Amino acid sequence: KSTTKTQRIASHSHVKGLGLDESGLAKQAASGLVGQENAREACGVIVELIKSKKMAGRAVLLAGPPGTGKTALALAIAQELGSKVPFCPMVGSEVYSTEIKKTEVLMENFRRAIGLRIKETKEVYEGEVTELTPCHVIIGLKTAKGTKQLKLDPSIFESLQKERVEAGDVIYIEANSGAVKRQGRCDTYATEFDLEAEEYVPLPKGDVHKKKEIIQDVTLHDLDVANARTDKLRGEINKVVNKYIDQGIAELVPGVLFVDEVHMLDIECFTYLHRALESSIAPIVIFASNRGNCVIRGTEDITSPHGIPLDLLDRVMIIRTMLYTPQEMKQIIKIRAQTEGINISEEALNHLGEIGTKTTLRYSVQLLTPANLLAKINGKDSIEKEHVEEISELFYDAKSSAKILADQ
Amino acid sequence: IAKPNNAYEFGQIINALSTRKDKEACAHLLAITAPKDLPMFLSNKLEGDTFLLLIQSLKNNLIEKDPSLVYQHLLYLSKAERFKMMLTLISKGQKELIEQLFEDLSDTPNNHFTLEDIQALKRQYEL
Amino acid sequence: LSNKLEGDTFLLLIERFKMMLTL
Amino acid sequence: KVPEIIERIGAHSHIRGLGLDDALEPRQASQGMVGQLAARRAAGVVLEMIREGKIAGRAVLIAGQPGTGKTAIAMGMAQALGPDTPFTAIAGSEIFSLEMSKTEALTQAFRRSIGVRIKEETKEVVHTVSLHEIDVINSFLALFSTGEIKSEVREQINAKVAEWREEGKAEIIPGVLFIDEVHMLDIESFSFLNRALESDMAPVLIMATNRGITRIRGTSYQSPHGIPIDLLDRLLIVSTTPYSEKDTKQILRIRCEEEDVEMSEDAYTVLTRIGLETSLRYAIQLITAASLVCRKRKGTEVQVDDIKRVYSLFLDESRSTQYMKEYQDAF
Amino acid sequence: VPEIRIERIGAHSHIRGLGLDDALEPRQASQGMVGQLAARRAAGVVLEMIREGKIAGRAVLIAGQPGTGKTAIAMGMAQALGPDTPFTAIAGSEIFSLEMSKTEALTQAFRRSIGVRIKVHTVSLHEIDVINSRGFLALFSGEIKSEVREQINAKVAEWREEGKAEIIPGVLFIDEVHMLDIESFSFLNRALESDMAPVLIMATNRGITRIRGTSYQSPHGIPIDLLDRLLIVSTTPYSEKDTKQILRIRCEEEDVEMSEDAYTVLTRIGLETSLRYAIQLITAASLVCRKRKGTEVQVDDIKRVYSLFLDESRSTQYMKEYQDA
Ligand SMILES: Nc1ncnc2c1ncn2[C@@H]1O[C@H](COP(=O)(O)OP(=O)(O)O)[C@@H](O)[C@H]1O
Ligand SMILES: Nc1ncnc2c1ncn2[C@@H]1O[C@H](COP(=O)(O)OP(=O)(O)O)[C@@H](O)[C@H]1O
Ligand SMILES: Nc1ncnc2c1ncn2[C@@H]1O[C@H](COP(=O)(O)OP(=O)(O)O)[C@@H](O)[C@H]1O
Repeated sequence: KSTTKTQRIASHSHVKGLGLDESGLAKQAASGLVGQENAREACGVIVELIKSKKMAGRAVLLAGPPGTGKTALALAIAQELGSKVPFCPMVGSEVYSTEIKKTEVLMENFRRAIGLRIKETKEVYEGEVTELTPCHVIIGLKTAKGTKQLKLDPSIFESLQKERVEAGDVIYIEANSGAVKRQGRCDTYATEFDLEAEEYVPLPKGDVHKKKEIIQDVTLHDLDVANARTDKLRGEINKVVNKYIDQGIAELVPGVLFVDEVHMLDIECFTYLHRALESSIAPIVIFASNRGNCVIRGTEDITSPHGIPLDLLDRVMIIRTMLYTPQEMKQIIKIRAQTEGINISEEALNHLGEIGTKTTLRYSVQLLTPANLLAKINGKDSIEKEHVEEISELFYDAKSSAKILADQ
Repeated sequence: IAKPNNAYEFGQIINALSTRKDKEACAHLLAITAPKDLPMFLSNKLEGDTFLLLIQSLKNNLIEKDPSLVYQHLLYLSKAERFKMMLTLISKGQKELIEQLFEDLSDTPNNHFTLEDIQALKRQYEL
Repeated sequence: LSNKLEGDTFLLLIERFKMMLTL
Repeated sequence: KVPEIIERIGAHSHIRGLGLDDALEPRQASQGMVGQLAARRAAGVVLEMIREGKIAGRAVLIAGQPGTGKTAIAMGMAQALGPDTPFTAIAGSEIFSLEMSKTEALTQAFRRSIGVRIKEETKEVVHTVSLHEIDVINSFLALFSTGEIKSEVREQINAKVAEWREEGKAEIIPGVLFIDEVHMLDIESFSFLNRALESDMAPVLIMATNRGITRIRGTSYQSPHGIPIDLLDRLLIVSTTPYSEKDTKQILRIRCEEEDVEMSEDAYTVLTRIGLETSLRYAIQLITAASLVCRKRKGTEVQVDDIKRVYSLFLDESRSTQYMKEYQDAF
Repeated sequence: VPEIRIERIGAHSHIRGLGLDDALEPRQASQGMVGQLAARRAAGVVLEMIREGKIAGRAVLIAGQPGTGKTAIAMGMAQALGPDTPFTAIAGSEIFSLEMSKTEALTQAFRRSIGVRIKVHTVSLHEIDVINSRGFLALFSGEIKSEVREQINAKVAEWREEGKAEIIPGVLFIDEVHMLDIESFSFLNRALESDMAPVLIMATNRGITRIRGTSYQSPHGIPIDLLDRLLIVSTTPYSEKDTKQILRIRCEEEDVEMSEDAYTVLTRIGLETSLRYAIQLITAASLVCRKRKGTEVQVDDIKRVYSLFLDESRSTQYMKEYQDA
């Protein structure tokens, strides 16, 4: 399961929300975002509209230059809408493939944003690990009933070791199949800062086999890829979801579908995009564009703002996002470096931010692992200015490289 | 100094300092900017906060030097696209700020500005 | 003349000039 | 075996008839619609044509800058033909579909623009249902995970409708089919429209456009409104003039009353200016954002500063495109 | 199932890696490579990335004028990654084939860059595929099945499970990447998102150029989504001594003995036109000298061969000047 492409969202791992006060205004820097005040407030307004179900078949358009934070804003909206609301980024140019028709590409992108929080009543191994003696593997679990010695498969033992489980942790394993997950510790060894009904859980009431509602989140594309192991599978998944909804054990949550470079979509695809968003349940469709008036692809003559036909752009309200100032650029670079684990000096931040305002911000963000490797080779722990200027001299950005090639 | 060459750089600098609300930045930023190209540079980027910012940045520091530059900046602003939009979002209370900027021009005709074109300009500004 | 200089033609007359003073 | 059974967005819920009345004499206040007196009068003349039966072989075209309520005029004419007159309001760009070819899309629109009354003795309850609904019955993520209505279902349904018409308990009502941005249709679809209009049970055709002399899509000839000549001399053309300040104020008041919003008078003036040089529908969009903003600060009314905040948050079309366009010129 | 270009033609057999070493410090002589220290250092940084595992999702691009050694850098990084790493060197025009559609051609190129080691024999995965597919001219006689590849992938998974095979991520080089259209770029973007994915090097000699298949111009004719995930390495044109050394090592490779004045006139010829034209002239000069019963190639042989075979600029300009009438 979990077919979340951790390369298009891994570049934004510091975002944990929008960073909004109770009044609705935006703090200077909170929960990952450090700039874009009015854009953040507009995204908060959009979130409020979504929560109140006033999204009457409307969509959002983020118009801003590259290296500004459109994808970051979409990720912030997705994180703010819920704990695990699905988020599927997508570039328009990717709809052009031959081995799958555009219908299939838009299909898969749409099913990647509509999530399902499945609450399954299971007997589990959620409890405190008193003793662990692989003889194998018998484990003592202490719950309300008492200490029970339970057998674990060697694969389950490997999962337990990978989860870093020690003696005195209320951890959750699966009893039907077997999967170790780190939930917390036990209140039998709780300190002052470790309270109850929190990261420390008291003596599990009932037994180790607590037949309880376990919350586990899937996406429609996850069941499509977990059942192929055509429209036959689509219908099978639809009927399974219908059955689950009819029981009332699962909740169908709408997510966010990000579409970067919207001018690369044909009007032929825009009609599908409009039709799909009219449905009662449908992900919020956020376009992103860095282009003004341009020709709608597929018409060859008709020009339009942002290459969106006026039938869909009608239901679109636009948020404008802009360049960062060098201070916020330094803050972004510092946050990214801290998230990725690179120590770096302040003068290196200054030069990297200067490069960022020179060309783009994502270019300067991508020159972090290269500089870190260069500094590691030289035998230093933290990056200094010389490493940064050397790695800027070695690797180029597209604009300057094209300028050099055209220059001769 | 940050000399603006395009309308894009101008929009970026003016609005991004609007949340700062900083005065002397605009003070020694619009002086180097040619007043004639003020409309084309400005285009339809006018928002309430930035418009008020230009008003209370022009009123405070630019009056120290010759107020002729004030006159060109204020007159050529009249050709901005969204201006009949603009002279209603400003609250009635702080229109008196524009009036206090105006009495620095109408009351004292020092060297260059005359009364009649200033009166016509005020008629253009609806106040 | 354009760029027609080779070894034989240049010697007969005695862009492609400096390159021609190597053969 | 055959069973039986625009407003969702609610952008025209205030529209209840054309409002002219008085024997084809436009009323300034009327019922919902405001202004555009010449357009109302022409719409009423076309309404008389549809009523008597002198519109067959002809259609209506409305030309005007966007934001002048031509769709509102179409909705009003649809209402004034009767409380159960079907009204479809498709766009020209909506016929290019991944699953349905132009044939299927236009046929679906035309059949969705034809209504039938179902009287049902229990009292003969009258239920008005469009043909396309009956077709889709004979076939909860269905909108996501084909839609091609098969031909045999269509012929069966047509034969059934003929039988029920002869039997004397169902009656066919021609509705109104509206095509916004008709210049985006191509010649191969204009031909289909020309051929489909030559039928006895043919809905009234309304096409709307906002662009002048344009190349016909599919050809290389310049024609007015991007419509071929073979259909252009069978058209009744009405033009809607741009609104003025008082009319926009009135429409804004009506829409705010419709959407449960309480706005101050100077806020109404500022929103009228908004709808004055950007677009009226942009202001219509802004009213709901202003209402959402006002509740954040625990207010009951919407003040002018709420409009000034919402206007900075969300951008209209012209500003948003000019921003990126001049950025690209500076790039 | 049964088991067991650039090397066959040559022109890159002398390059046994980048040869920078000394903890990422380019060596002037090194292992065959001559000059171009900056591009070699950037390439070495790329190797460091690949070895550490920080290249997943990214790709390398090499710009510069033609005849500067982009294929040389690609072959050097291929050699530096290991002794038997696969290296495919396709062009942008070889995905337009009569038999194979762009999908099949690009898939074949990708599977020609995922090697498997068996205990030591290293074979390309696509070579394994072609072995498991049914006359001395069969190259005359594509579309190598659709299910056989799935069967081979499953068998490779088994061979990884029980320990009889090892997976080696190779290098895939695409010369003149502006030839590909927006269709194939989407396939490249989608294919890079796999655990068993080869390092992808593209090369280009063009600046702002319209993307093929669309109407918008982009740098190097690459869509922005891919262009923002590229490590661009620029190669500067050679100078006299570098090309002289290149010609010397090439001649030593193809068993040609030449005098010094012939060497410098050949170097000047290559400086004016290309390294590849000067390299082409060497074999013709050697064969001309053999006919005249000469062991050492003189400079007059260079004269004769330069008069016989024409370079591209002269050949095009002559007949452009022809069409004046
Ligand atoms: N306000 C912000 N807070 C945190 N990170 C930001 C902000 N704005 C931009 N970024 C960073 O800039 C990088 C580029 O973001 P993205 O939106 O994906 O590019 P683009 O703006 O070209 O679409 C991301 O890694 C993101 O984390
Ligand atoms: N005379 C009118 N009476 C009532 N509403 C009107 C009138 N004219 C325009 N409108 C309003 O203007 C909005 C835009 O109308 P519509 O024709 O649907 O789109 P557009 O005019 O932009 O093509 C509608 O919501 C409609 O309610
Ligand atoms: N640094 C170098 N070291 C060794 N050989 C080189 C170097 N640079 C260029 N060459 C030689 O020059 C010839 C042509 O270069 P090539 O890589 O084909 O240019 P292009 O980048 O246009 O493909 C090759 O045969 C190659 O061996």
